Amino acid sequence: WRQRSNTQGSILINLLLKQPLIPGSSLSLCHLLSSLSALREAQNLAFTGLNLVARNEGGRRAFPLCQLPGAVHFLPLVQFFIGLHCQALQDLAAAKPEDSVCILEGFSVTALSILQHLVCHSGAVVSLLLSGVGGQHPLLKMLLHLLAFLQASVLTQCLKVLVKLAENTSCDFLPRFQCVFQVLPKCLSPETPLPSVLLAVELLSLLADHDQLAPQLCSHSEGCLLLLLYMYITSRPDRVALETQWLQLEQEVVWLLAKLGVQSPLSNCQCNVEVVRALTVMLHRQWLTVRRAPRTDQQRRTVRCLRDTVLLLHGLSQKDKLFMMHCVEVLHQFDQVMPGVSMLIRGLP
Amino acid sequence: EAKGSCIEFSNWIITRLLRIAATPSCHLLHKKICEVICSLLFLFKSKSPAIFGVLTKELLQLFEDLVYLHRRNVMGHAVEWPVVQLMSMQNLEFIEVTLLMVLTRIIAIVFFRRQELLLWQIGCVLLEYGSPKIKSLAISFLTELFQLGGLPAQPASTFFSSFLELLKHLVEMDTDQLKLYEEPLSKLIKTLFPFEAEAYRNIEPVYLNMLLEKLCVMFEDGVLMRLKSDLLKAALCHLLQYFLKFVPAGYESALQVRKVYVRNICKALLDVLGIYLLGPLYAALKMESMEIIEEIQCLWSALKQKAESLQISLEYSGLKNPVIEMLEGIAVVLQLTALCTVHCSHPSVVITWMSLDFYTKVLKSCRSLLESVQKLDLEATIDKVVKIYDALIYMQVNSSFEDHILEDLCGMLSLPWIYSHTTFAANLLTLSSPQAQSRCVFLLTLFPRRIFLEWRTAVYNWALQSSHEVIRASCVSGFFILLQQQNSCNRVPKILIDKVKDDSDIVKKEFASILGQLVCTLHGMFYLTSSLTEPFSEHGHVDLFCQHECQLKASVCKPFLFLLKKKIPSPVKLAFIDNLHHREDETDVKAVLGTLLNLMEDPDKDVRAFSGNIKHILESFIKELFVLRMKEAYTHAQISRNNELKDTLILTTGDIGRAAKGDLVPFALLHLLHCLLSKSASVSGAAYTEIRALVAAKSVKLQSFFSQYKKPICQFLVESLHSSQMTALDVAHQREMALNTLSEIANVFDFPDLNRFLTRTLQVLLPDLAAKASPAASALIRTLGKQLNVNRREILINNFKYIFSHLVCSCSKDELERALHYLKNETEIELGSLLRQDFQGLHNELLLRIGEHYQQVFNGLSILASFASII
Repeated sequence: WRQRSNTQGSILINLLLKQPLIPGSSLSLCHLLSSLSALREAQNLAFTGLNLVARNEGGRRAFPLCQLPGAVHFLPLVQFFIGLHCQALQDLAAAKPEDSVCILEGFSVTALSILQHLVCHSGAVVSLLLSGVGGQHPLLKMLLHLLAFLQASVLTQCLKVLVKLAENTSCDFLPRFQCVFQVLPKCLSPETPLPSVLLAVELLSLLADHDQLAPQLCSHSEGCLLLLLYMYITSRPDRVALETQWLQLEQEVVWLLAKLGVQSPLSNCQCNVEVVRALTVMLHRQWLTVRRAPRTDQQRRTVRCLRDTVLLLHGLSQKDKLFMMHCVEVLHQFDQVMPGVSMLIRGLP
Repeated sequence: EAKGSCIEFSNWIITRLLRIAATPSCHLLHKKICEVICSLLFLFKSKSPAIFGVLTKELLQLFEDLVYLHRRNVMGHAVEWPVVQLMSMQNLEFIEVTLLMVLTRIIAIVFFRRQELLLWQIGCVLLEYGSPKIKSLAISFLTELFQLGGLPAQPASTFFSSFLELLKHLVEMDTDQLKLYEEPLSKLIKTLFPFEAEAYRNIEPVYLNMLLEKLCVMFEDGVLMRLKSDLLKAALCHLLQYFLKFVPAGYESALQVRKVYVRNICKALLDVLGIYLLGPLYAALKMESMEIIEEIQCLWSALKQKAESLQISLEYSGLKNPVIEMLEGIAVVLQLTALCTVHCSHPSVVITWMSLDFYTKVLKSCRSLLESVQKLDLEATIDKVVKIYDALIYMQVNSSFEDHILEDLCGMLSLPWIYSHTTFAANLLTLSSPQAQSRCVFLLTLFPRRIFLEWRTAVYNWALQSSHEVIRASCVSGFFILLQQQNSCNRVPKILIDKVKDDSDIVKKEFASILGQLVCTLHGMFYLTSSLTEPFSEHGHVDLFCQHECQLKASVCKPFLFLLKKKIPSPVKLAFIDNLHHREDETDVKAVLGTLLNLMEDPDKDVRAFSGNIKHILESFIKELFVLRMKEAYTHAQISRNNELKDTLILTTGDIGRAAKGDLVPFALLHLLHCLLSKSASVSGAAYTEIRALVAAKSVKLQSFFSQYKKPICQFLVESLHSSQMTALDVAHQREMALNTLSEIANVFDFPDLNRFLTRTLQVLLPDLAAKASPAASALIRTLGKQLNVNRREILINNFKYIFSHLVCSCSKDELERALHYLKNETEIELGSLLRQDFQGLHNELLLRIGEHYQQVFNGLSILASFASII
């Protein structure tokens, strides 16, 4: 930590300085960065805070994270910038030009996402979010309302920011954060982008660590939030996702399933019905791998994912005494899956 | 619990284990213990996913304790005397490294989400704490974790800092430390950089800025100029190729301003150069030249000046030029050929390639230098000079600088060879490896006709005279390349291929290249250049620089087609399938069918090589006979009763159905459907995947496509069902099982309800079942009516008018009348007057058969008059 931590804070400031660190933006900070006069004063304070962040640096801590008061001050200034983005979202909420204001809000959201990366970089900025209005930060709560309301990519960035925040957040703090996702899962749609859904799946893995999300369960089927999300995963339309990116979203779901499998706690559940459909989707991916019959890094990743999928399928058979009842729905896939399993055994080396 | 009590017994063993963890022989035991611990973790995973998770949490607690120990080491301040009796941080680190190796495999197994980037960050901190080999072992585990995790967001700057620390280590690395350092972990970092943009475009510009700092380290630093381990030097060259050559993104980066700095870094990168990794750098320089190319179009002279300095060392003495420097001057000659006019081609050619004649004067000096060199001198260095001569031939590319210079090059190529294959002539040869001979053969092959065309024929005779190892592969390439006109003409290669049909594996690969010229590529040769657009062949030595663009009989292929065999190692058709892989053949079609039958047999199931090539062949009767041979092979696979053999046949069948528009391939799919009906697994699940692949080729309309797909083929499928009906063998339950198989076929049809799809199929099926007129089929039809639980015999009377149309559609004559009598026994009183009442559309269906019905439709009209009471 110490000077190296300060350098890491400076590197986050350097990323904010870089135009733009956020994807799809020509410039970050500066003209993109900039009452409006109070916001300008906050931006000057954030620059001072960035200079301060350069000058100065358990499970919730995770990897030790440098904390800068200036970064927290920059985060408050970022919250004012976020508030202007939130105000455009609030104006949209009031509504029953504006898109340009939304684009300005989106640039602010991109800055907030860069700030979120900086918040991942700096503990103090994360701590200010952790304290919240009194909990969720008031700007963050407005951002959560904005996330419910490009904009989908910004929402995905917010979900990624929430997942980064959740790793920073204490599990009890994460539980207080948890159930925001259940409203978010309702916001999440097959129509909504798969890359955004993959970010949501990463958020779901952070949620799985949170106790309140852990209290939420696959059981209760469609009424249960987890089962409904699994059912969307089971459909796996992945229209936005292409090639490896579609596989990566499936791999992220497999990692989330693995995290559920690691947890001691983890039809009647839509997700259990979804898991047989998901296994069939994995079997279709396995059949493509069987058709491929790992020199490509993505192919090597797919082979590892297929090995993970096979372990998940073995876990699913262990999970359900009626493996066959799940199998009967997927039985045409299951005969292919058994051929795929032999191919996977051939693949294993 | 009870499991915890077993864990407690393990813990008593664990106190004994800690003594085991540090010992002279302990590290080998610890690796076995780590494998046992991984097995125990697998056993915990086997006992429960949760039990693995509880074990993972204990492992995470152990990792956290290691991280706390690492944090104390990073602090470098207080050290606990005991970290459990007596604890030694180096002894603990060795135990931790063994735990980490089990952990890295476990971490990949754990696939933890949101609890691993911190562990990766802890590993990076542990790597910073780690010194030399202990750090390298940590780095290798971290690299494996990184490959699974890509780049952690949490590692963030610290991961970039760890790369920067590696760059600092690169700037000041002991050779022993470099041996301790792992090339593979460095390779994984090189792997992490994308060859193009990809992940590197995804990778942060700030990480790229750290890479620019890394670029300042090593060769810009001159640490690369300082002696380095060759694998480490190669890794550094690979890293420059991975990122600096890729130049991914960099809009945030200085880019052209950075490129001028990069050019300064490149001058630092050249370092000693000639006075390999330099070749990789030359490839990066060629990429920089490629970057200069097009951008220059609406530097090279400096590179020429650097080349001139290498030439100046050669000019002062043959000895004065380093052999590596002579190789370096030769290196990028092909890139220079690619640069300027070849780059302009892919125009103005304002950029000028370095003159061949100035190079030729250096080459003449090099030939004098080779004469100057002592027998201890040259030798392998002379082989490098011969490679430099080969590079000069690559530089000559399409045109030799002079025919006399080409003759001088041929004399230089002859050097070791005497006769066969130049004012000095034999005397130069008198004054003068199989691979070197192969390179000389390649160079002789590269020259075509022109000066010493007879000598090139003599060189082909020399290639015939010696065919050993690489030279034999070169000799096969040389005979094909000896005359462009000979290449245009079609003749048996004979030579080694005549001596052995395989001619050995190296010749067979050369034969495969000759095969590439043969078949779909035109036998006539235009350009006749295999050079194409070669880039950099991985770590492989560049070696050789190298109707279509204008219908070939298998009989015209003759022996080469015969030479490929299941007995021949093959594995795979590879180049030999060539363009054909990408007619009135008659006996040649029969020869092609025999080659296809060998492909259908597949010496290797994996090499069935046949796939895609078969689709091109399908794009290209005898094929039906080959399909019948394939069906016989499928029968042979059933006789083999080997699942892998059956799978290879099923895969071939699936490929064939997608490959061919024609009905016989659909009939093969129906045979595949019969295979789908068969039990023992694979079968329908394999078939459904095959059907989906055929459906994707089909661009099928589903049930509307299925009706076109089925019809008579559905009747053939019904006939297979009739064969099952013929020997249902569980009484009603066996009939129900046959109905379930029919239901599975309805599920395969997948139209609306499977039963609803079946009901539409059943009216067609009932006429087909009537046409078969099996007593067992009639019992099955009654069972089917019971399974339908529908009109049944009343439905059968409605079916009978359709069945009468089916009877009109296919006529067995007197046998049909006997079948009609069998139908009449099922009919009992039968339609009678009602048949006279009906006819109409059923008669119209007989009318619809028309000319195919022919006399039978007229006979049906006479039969209709008989039914009523038309010859």
